[PDB]
Amino acid sequence: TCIYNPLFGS
Amino acid sequence: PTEEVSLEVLLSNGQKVLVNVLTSDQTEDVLEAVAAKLDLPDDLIGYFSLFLVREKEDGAFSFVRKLQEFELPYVSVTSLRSQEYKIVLRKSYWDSAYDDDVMENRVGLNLLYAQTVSDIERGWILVTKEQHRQLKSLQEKVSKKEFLRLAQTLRHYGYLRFDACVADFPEKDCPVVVSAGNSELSLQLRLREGSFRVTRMRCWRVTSSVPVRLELAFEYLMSKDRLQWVTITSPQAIMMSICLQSMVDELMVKKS
Repeated sequence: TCIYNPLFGS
Repeated sequence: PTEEVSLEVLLSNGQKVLVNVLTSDQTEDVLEAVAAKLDLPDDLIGYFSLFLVREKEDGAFSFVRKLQEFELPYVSVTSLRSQEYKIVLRKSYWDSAYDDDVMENRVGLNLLYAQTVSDIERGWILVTKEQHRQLKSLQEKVSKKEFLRLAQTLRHYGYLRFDACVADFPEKDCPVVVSAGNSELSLQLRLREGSFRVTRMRCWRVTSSVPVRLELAFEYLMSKDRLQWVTITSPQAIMMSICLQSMVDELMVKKS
């Protein structure tokens, strides 16, 4: 579904 | 079927650039044709993209999408069956540092100048009375390097503004102005403001109704260990999503 953000959390 | 056509691509100031291409030419091919027509160096092509936009009565542009690699721009626009849609050439990077590369070339510089001027004219860029005086002076004086150097310091230089829409943060059906740039979404509540850092978005999703209405929802880290979905309802939801992706991409290239 929702595409994960590779930069998330940093 | 492969056949040759004339394509109008608009620049930021509304000047029309006409190129000869094939119906079966893809986005990159058309882009290259435009760049060739303008005498833009090959080494700057990667700094610009073609966008599909809708032109409103007042001449302002609502950005619909960035044309992808596999697309056939003639088909893309004609198949929409509306003369309101136009192909636009515009810079496609986010960090204004790249302006340095573009400004080394006269044609590149002209393009950047044109779009900055239009950004100010349409009220995307926020300036003070004094800055407005100076800017208005360089415009007459056309130094442009100095004009751009000034523009780079202006609020929301390098941001994309979207048409007024609504979001469910902080309250349901709140009217908002969204702008994307500098690795964030700026939400102006038209006045209070919010800044949603891209690095704090776990993901995003573009959704559409059924029994039209398009939404972009991102799952935002509102504080430590607390995730909350934020939903913006906008016909430009896809363009916003493309921007989020684009900003992330630029960050990946930079990080590497």
